Amino acid sequence: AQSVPWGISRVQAPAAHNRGLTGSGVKVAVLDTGISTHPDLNIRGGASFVPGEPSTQDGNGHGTHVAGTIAALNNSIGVLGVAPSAELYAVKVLGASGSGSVSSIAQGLEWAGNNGMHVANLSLGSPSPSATLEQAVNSATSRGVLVVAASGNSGAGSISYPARYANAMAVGATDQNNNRASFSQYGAGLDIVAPGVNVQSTYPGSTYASLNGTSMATPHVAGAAALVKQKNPSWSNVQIRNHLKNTATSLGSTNLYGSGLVNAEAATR
Ligand SMILES: [Ca+2]
Ligand code: NA
Repeated sequence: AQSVPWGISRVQAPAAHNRGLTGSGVKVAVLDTGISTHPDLNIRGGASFVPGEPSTQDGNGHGTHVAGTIAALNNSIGVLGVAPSAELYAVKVLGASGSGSVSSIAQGLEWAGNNGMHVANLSLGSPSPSATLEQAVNSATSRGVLVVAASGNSGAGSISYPARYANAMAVGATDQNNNRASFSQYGAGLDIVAPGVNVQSTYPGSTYASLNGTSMATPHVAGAAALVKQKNPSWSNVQIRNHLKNTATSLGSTNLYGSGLVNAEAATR
């Protein structure tokens, strides 16, 4: 039996699926620790920029979990992504320890724009800026990618980079009541929020696990973007981003929540 995680329901993804919108034909790059092969995932391809570790698969689990929130397959097992037909690409920019360099992340963003990705999910960040990172976000954006990135885990009232850059779409995390999660960074530059507490998804070893993080919020919006792209395949990154913000459920306090809670039903009418 397939379980629908509470966050997938809360963002109303199944309403999109019932309109025939599942992310089919939309290329989504997951810039993370890798993506493990898993019965409940379809990984179309990818690249690695982490020296000395295998170019495929995920020795941490983070990237596999994130991938499943975007695109766990719609079937009779496991979980269900926001965009279960999305074409997933595993772009390994963090090593098994879960950290990477500005270099590798930039190399991943270059790869994404050069390979025609429509959406790049970056469940990663740091509080401090980097011109190399900034230039890489701008690059992916220029080449047509919608860059979606986590606000960060510190709980404080500035958001992390690359999320904080204008051309990245910054995502914070809500809890099961839609209140800001205690670890969810907030402040100037936040675009939107999504579920990020007790988020069950795919994990290496053919299993499933629940995680807390802004890294778990992010893929809800990356998947919503894929839904909107399928419905409107000529729209730009910016048009998709703006539509997602405009159709979000306002939660007030934009310093905490940006434009509010991502709403896949409202985004795909
Ligand atoms: Ca499934
Ligand atoms: Na931003």
